[PDB]
Amino acid sequence: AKTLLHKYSDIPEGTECHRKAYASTSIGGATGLIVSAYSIALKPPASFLEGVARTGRYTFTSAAIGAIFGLTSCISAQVREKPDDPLNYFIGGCAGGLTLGARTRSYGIGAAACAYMGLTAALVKMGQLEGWQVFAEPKV
Amino acid sequence: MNPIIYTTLIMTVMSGTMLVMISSHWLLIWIGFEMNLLAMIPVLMKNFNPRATEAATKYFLTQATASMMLMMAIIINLLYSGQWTITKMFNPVAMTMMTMALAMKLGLSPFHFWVPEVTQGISLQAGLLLLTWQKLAPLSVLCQISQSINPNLMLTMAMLSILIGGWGGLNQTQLRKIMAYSSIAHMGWMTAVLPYNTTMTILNLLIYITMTLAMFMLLIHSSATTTLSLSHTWNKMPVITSLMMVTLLSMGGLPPLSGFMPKWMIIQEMTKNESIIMPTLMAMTALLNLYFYMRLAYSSSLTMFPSTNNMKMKWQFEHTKQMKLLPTMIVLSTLVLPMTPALSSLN
Amino acid sequence: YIAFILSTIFVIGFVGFSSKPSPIYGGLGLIVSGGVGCGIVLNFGGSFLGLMVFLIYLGGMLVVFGYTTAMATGDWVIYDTGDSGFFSEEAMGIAALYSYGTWLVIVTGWSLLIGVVVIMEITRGN
Amino acid sequence: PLVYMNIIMAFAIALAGLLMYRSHLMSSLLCLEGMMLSLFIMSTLIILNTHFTLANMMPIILLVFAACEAALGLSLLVMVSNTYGTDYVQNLNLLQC
Amino acid sequence: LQYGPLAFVLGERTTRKLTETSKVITVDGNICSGKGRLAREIAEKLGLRHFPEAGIHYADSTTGDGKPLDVQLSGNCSLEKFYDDPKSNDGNSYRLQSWLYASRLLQYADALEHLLSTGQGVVLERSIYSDFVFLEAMYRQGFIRKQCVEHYNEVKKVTACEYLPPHVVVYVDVPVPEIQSRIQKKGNPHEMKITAAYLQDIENAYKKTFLPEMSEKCEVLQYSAREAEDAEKVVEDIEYLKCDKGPWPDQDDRTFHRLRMLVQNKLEVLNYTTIPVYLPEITIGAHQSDRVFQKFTELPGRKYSPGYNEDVGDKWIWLK
Amino acid sequence: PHGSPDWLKVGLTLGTSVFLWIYLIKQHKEDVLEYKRRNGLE
Amino acid sequence: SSLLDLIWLETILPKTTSFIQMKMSIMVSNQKGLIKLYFLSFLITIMISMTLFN
Amino acid sequence: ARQWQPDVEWAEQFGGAVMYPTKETAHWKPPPWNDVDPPK
Amino acid sequence: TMMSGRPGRVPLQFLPNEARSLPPPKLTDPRLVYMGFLGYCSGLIDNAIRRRPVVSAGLHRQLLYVTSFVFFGYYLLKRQDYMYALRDHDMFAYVKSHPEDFPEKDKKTYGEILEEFHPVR
Amino acid sequence: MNIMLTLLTNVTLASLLVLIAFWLPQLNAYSEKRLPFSMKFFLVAITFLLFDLEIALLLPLPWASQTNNLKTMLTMALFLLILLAASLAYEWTQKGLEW
Ligand SMILES: CCCCCCCCCCCCCCCCCC(=O)OC[C@H](COP(=O)([O-])OCC(O)COP(=O)([O-])OC[C@@H](COC(=O)CCCCCCCCCCCCCCCCC)OC(=O)CCCCCCCCCCCCCCCCC)OC(=O)CCCCCCCCCCCCCCCCC
Ligand SMILES: CCCCCCCCCCCCCCCCC[C@@H](O)O[C@H](CO[C@H](O)CCCCCCCCCCCCCCC)COP(=O)(O)OCC[N+](C)(C)C
Ligand SMILES: CCCCCCCCCCCCCCCCC[C@@H](O)O[C@H](CO[C@H](O)CCCCCCCCCCCCCCC)COP(=O)(O)OCC[N+](C)(C)C
Ligand SMILES: Nc1ncnc2c1ncn2[C@@H]1O[C@H](COP(=O)(O)OP(=O)(O)O)[C@@H](O)[C@H]1O
Repeated sequence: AKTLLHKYSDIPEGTECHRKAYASTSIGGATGLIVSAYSIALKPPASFLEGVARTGRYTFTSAAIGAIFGLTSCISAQVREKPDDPLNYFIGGCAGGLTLGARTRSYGIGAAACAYMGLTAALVKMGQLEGWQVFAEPKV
Repeated sequence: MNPIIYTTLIMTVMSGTMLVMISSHWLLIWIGFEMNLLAMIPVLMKNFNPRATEAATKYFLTQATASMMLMMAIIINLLYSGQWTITKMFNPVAMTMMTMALAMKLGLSPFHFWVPEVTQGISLQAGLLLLTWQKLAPLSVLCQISQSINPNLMLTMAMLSILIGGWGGLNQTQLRKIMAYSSIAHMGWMTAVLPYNTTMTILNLLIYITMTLAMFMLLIHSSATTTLSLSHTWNKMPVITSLMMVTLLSMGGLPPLSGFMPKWMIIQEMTKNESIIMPTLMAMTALLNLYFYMRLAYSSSLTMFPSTNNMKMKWQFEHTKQMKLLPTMIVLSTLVLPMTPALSSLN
Repeated sequence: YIAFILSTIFVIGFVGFSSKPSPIYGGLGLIVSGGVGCGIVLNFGGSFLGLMVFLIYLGGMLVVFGYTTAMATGDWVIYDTGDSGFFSEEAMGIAALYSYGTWLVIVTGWSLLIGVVVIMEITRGN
Repeated sequence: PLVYMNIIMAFAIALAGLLMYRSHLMSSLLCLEGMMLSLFIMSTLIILNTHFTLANMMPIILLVFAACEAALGLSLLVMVSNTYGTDYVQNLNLLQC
Repeated sequence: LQYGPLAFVLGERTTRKLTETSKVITVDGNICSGKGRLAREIAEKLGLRHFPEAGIHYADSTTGDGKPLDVQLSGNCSLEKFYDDPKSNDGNSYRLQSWLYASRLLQYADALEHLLSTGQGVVLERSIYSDFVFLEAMYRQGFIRKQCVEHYNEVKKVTACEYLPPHVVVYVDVPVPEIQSRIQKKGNPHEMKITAAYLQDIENAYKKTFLPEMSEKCEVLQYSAREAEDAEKVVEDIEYLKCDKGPWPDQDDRTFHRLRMLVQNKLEVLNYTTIPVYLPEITIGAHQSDRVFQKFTELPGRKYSPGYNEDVGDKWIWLK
Repeated sequence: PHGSPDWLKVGLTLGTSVFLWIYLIKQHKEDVLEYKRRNGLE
Repeated sequence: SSLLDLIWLETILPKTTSFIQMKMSIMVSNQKGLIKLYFLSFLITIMISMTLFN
Repeated sequence: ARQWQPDVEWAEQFGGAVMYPTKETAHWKPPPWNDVDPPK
Repeated sequence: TMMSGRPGRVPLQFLPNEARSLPPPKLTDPRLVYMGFLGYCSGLIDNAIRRRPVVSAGLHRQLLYVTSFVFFGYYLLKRQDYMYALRDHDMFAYVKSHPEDFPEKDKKTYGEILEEFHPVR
Repeated sequence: MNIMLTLLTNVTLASLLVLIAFWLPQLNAYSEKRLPFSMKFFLVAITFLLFDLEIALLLPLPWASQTNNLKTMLTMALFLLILLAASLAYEWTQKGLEW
């Protein structure tokens, strides 16, 4: 639900690195669990044990990505003394991409992942700052 | 089957749809859906073979599950308010159930899986009927209860439908599956604008129905169901291939063709509600549909594929049955952009 | 809490046949569940509708299901206060089908005739 | 209250069982019929509790239509068996996404 | 009013047209046998309509004027080149075989349409069902490849699965040495090049594969050269036997309506004869395809539908 | 095949076109007159 | 000419787009056609829509 | 001096069950021409 | 806007009675001419598909095509004009009835407005 | 509760009698040594189901006769019976009642 989003957002940007890291880890774990459920449903690989192994691998990868992003972004915002700045999120995003690239053990995904993730996190920070809506309400 | 029985079944399908469209009681809408489903099964199975039977059972299971959840949503709505009229939904759980049931009836993602298989299994006439007429009733019901839809769920399913249609069409060499994925993407475009303006939904539905009718009739005229079979048409009737190429360009949303009118209008409407990111992603994703339309155009009319010797005999014969309204469908699906402001007729 | 006890059994039978073991046994579970549900409706006060369950559902539809398979391999508070007069309101509302529900009768009869035609056309084969 | 909740829970269990699809399409038809029986019970209870007299036709109507659908489904099942010799769900894989 | 669903709805029922004499009949035999005369005599005596054996230009005789078209515009093959050089570099042999099968399919559709539209029976030479013997012989003599016979089998499957087999099969039996003497007497220099092996494989295919499979769903009358001279006993045998084992008694008015809608609309009959299977013997390059198709259009009466050709003498084109 | 100009269909098509044109012109004239009367122009 | 124009500028915009879209197409369309997995996925999405959007 | 047009080798890439064949899909076969499966 | 629930609307009327107070579209309307052009294109495509001389195959058929398109286009143009008239009527009535939502802006002159200047260098 | 007790008594006696019948002769010592799937029977079952649905529709007739709208009720009842007869006639004419 939006409960995890509220727990992550209620923390101030430049404080409580541990809390932000924990919330990002929880969000990543939830996303990995959902992706694992879909993958298990659409592709039953060989058995129960292989399925639980795949679920655990996906969940750990997603949680690690979220944790690295949250920790790096919060640390950058704290030490740069410039909160509300999208470069911290970009830095966090790039780190997350790198974490994923290291997990998959290939440089192209890591390099590709770092650039794209950095862009997405910076865009999300810009949207928070400027008030961009992804799901707009029917105003007119 | 007997022509009298076939005519009666077609009239029963249309009468079920019209009963859904004209009634103000939830039970009568459910009855209309039931009548439509009952009369639809023989039409799919008209040419008896294992593929048609399999498609019919898949379609039956999907539609029966959807109708069961629709009845459940109606009963929950009645429980929380002693109302039978189709209006505001009065309950969030009932409205979520109703939205999911109508989404599976329409084939929106993630309930899209049955559409390609059912379309591939059935013939081209049954596919024409299934992809054009079978969308009117669920979309009309969605239009009537648009003010109660949760926009998040509707927009999520619409964007998912656009993405899934675009990605699934890239992998297809069968023409019926290409049509099915195109239909899924167009359904996503139609439902992404329901929360803001139902007139835009109806306009998109009309344009899509015209284009789909034209393309299906062109495919029936040149009796082809695969890419390679369609690549032989230029050696018998190049006019058909040229018309199909222009229709495919229109279906890709390229201006100044007719298929540009819906997306344009929808984008405008969404921008009026401070929605910017979603229309941008929607156009970016429609680029995929345009790509596989262009691949079909490459294989069909823009280049000349090898032919066979026995084609020479086919040169000596003419089509015995000519489909009326095909020229009108082609013209309406290609050249109606200058008449865009006519949409105020609340089409 | 007699109604509650019936409800619990109803759910247990549903869980029993929803596991889908040996469709003959799933049919037996659904028969037991239908009997318990008819008992719930009868205990509520809907005698005609409960008997309609018991006759139509159990004796026609589940019988046809079993035939086809064999061919192959808290309460008491929300109640009313007054009485219904010298008739039963459920029977009056059900009998209003021929005086009020002309449209319903028309559409249902047409659907049933179409269903007969559809079944014959589908099972024709060829 | 509790009685309504149990009826809904039964509907959810039947829907989940239909969506499980272990095998035996006949089990899918049985799950659909259980869903309809749950709907019948729930609607009958609501209509009787609120003394909606004219709504007393509604359960009967539902039942009739549902049984008609059931017949249709059964016919389809039989035809599938007559092509494969069994009602196994995995045999319906000729058409793919 | 052309035949269709409306004609069927109002009055058109073909079952009342059958009068126990429809009885589609096919006559088969080896090369240069007397089967043509026997079939002509059977048609003359029984009042049926005779169909001369379909050749390369059978389709030309039914469209436009009955005059045949140029070889490169119609058929792209010749029998004389097959007799001269059966092991051709250009793979003409299989091109001829496929074109002849397509012509036989068109002629069978025409015969069925006549029978279902009028009720009068028809008599045919080698039909689509008996067409396979030539392909088999051509395979055993090394004239064609295995891919050719596979392609032929696919086409024959998808086409012949949609028609009713003939009621009566009349086979004429003639010895290979006697038939070779008959070829010698014919004097056609191209026919004098047929080896006895080709005839032996034709006869072997006929006897081993075609006769017993037709004996399981039809009535078969195996006749020799001498006893085929008198058609009176042949007609007596035709009338004496009764068809009770074939699929024809199973047919009803609805199946007849479907098959009658199929036999007309020749483009649906010929639909699967051009499946996109690329064998070098029959696949044609795009440039030659375009050139030959443009050439075909140039011929008078082919540019516009049959009634819309000013060059042919058509009038009131604007008002038609 | 061999067919003459079908005078029945030609006559029906031409009559339909002429009837539609006359109906349209009459409708336009009545619309103009009614608009003028309602707005008090003429 | 070679490193930038023919390789890296080609690698960045067009080739990456083609690779990603083709991989996503293979992911989406590679389905065995078994209603088992489809309806299990339907159950999952029904639960997600019930417990996420309200 | 001639415009290039597709040949058999070029035409064969569209003759498979799907575009972009994979290891899993490699055993897939196109549907029959008349869309009829033998009764077996 | 959603004028479906607008009060006093007849459920299945193509053109209401109050639509007769508006000027009808002229017979030489450019949109009517475009509709006739669409009908002519439909006739030409019908000739081409049926394999007939495109320009001069059926004059009666082409005339019927053009006439039908012009007829329907005239009625469609009438309905569209009426709908836009209703939109404007409702807009003006609403602005009149809610003066506190549409205040008259105090007109200002560019000589008393301080706009920032950005040199281009 | 009277009907519940009556059903309980009936089932209890039936179970007791059947159990004693099945267990009395089991105390002494003794030696102690497909495909067809007829379509016609399925068609009969389906016809029974549809006709039973139409009977379910016709059942409220004893109460339908006191409405003051006797003409409408009579018309609708005759409509239901006429469509039931039409269903029987359609099944009869298309060879659906043969063996
Ligand atoms: C802002 C835009 C402004 C302009 C608007 C543009 C559109 C307007 C027209 C729309 C369509 C209506 C007419 C087209 C029907 C098609 C018939 C046809 O093919 O032509 C044959 C026919 C000549 O051939 P034929 O000897 O009769 O018989 C040959 C067979 O028909 C068959 O011959 P065949 O089989 O031997 O040849 C086969 C050939 C035949 O294939 C075709 O030609 C089919 C035609 C293409 C499909 C049509 C699409 C439907 C409409 C969409 C338009 C898209 C516009 C959007 C912009 C994008 C541009 C693509 O196919 C191929 O060779 C395959 C290669 C494909 C090449 C690339 C394909 C590109 C197609 C895109 C065309 C778009 C413009 C077309 C302009 C008109 C073309 C005739 O053409 C004509 O002569 C009629 C054209 C119009 C007649 C004008 C006469 C009126 C003059 C009276 C006085 C002047 C008026 C002013 C009044 C004031 C004076 C006082
Ligand atoms: C490709 C473009 C689409 C083509 C569509 C098919 C064209 C042929 C159809 C012939 C005309 C059909 C009209 C039926 C006659 C009377 C209709 C009247 O009784 O109904 C009115 C309705 O009339 C129709 O809505 C108007 C149809 C006109 C369609 C034209 C708009 C096309 C968009 C612009 C593209 C230019 C196309 C021009 C070339 C054809 C009253 O509607 P109402 O019951 O009160 O409200 C229900 C609808 N709501 C819910 C949406 C409000
Ligand atoms: C208007 C357009 C006509 C042609 C188009 C027809 C469209 C399809 C046919 C379906 C239309 C159904 C028409 C009947 C509507 C039902 C309502 C009407 O009939 O009034 C009833 C009158 O009943 C009539 O007698 C019904 C007779 C109609 C049934 C006979 C033939 C039905 C065939 C319809 C098509 C079904 C398949 C075709 C089978 C041949 C109500 O009676 P009343 O008592 O005042 O009011 C009840 C409320 N009270 C109790 C408070 C007083
Ligand atoms: N499928 C075929 N392949 C090759 N040649 C064929 C084929 N069918 C017919 N022909 C040729 O048709 C010619 C005449 O037919 P045939 O029955 O053998 O002699 P006739 O009709 O004079 O009695 C023969 O030269 C025969 O070779």
